[PDB]
Parts: sequence; structure tokens; C-alpha cells
Amino acid sequence: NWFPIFNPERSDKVPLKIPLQRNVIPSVTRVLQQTMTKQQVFLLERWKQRMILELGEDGFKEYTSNVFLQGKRFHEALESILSPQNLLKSGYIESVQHILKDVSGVRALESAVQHETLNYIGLLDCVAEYQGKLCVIDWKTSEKPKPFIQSTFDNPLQVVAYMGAMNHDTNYSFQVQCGLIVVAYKDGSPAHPHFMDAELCSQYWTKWLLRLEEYTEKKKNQN
DNA sequence: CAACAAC
Repeated sequence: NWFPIFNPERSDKVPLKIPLQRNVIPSVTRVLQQTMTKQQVFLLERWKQRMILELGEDGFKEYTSNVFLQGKRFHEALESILSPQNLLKSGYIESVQHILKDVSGVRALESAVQHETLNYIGLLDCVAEYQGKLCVIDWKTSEKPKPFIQSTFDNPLQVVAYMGAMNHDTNYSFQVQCGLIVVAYKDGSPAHPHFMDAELCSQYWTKWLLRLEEYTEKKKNQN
């Protein structure tokens, strides 16, 4: 019951600088967000200026908050739909009805992955079968249509980062060789599923590894 | 905390 502040088994009579693991092992989000191309940074900055001019500085902050909240709500609704036992009325949930009918055999939900040797961590949405094929599934709300996998920006990199980590994480006894990005729409129009077979996942894996090396090179130029 | 999105 008792927790001592001192440790009488020790004595009390270059300095140690022990790294904090959570600070030196990045999340997938952090790696991707800190290594965007100058062109993507430009497009996002030009869009943000247009939004601030249209909405005002506080209006844009509120827009940004609402985009995040809508996404979090969608994922909360999905977590309860995908688990064994007002949130479920949204247009996004309507958007993915035809996808959900092909999803089965859920094996992980909002579950931590850590790559033992590439030193990154993440939290995946979902591992489940889509039309019988076991997938890391990345569910995404989106304001604009994303009818091609190339319309999804870094989403395929997030998918393969989770696959590679999960496949080399001793907390998991199975491997996953396919990915799926599901883009859902607020007006209820049919969601776009972008399936990634093993070949396509291996192609994006190369690109993810480059982003991870860019992040690593960026952090040692900061030290 | 990560992921939650924006192009």
C-alpha cells in the first residue's frame, strides 16, 4: 500500500541525460506532418490564407475545430459499430453503409503498434476483413471527393506505416498484407474505398521509409 | 498522447 519517496537500498553521495522514449520515438502522424514536401506546405499555406480571408482568423480556428470534431465523432461511431457489444445518424455513417456490409472478422480496433527496429509507433483504426481480405483499414472523413487513391495525400503512407509496425510488433501474432482507405462524405453520398493489395502496399512502404529517414535526418540537424 | 483533417 505504501510508496516510499526514497530508496534506502541506494547511496545518496559527464551528467546523465537519459532520453525520454516518447520524445525520441515519433508517432506516424508526427513523422508525416513534419516531412511534407515544400509544394504541399505551399498549397496548405495558400489555402489557409484564403480561409482566413474568407472566414476571419477566429472563424478559421472554428472551422478547423469542427473538421477535427466531425472526424473524431465519425471514428467513435465506427468503433461502436465494429465492436462486438445520436452518433450513428450522421451522413458519414450513411456514406459507408455499402462498405460496412463487406467488413467482417474485426481483429483489432484503435490498437497500438510499434515497430521494434524502425523506432516509431502508431495507433491504427482497425484491422478487419474487407470482402474476405484482411486489411489495415484507414477511415477518413473528407469535405471534397477523393475518387482516386492519389487523391488521399499521405493516407496510403499512414496505412503502410501501421502494417509494417503491426507485422513487427510482438503484441500481434498474425500479419496483414493489404490496406484499405475509406473516404466518407458528410452528405451521405457513397464512400470511396481504395484497396491496396500487397504489391501496392510494398510500393508505398518505400515512400514511408523515405519519410522516416527524412524525419530522422531533420531531428539530428536539430541536435 | 495519437489521430482527428486541411491541399
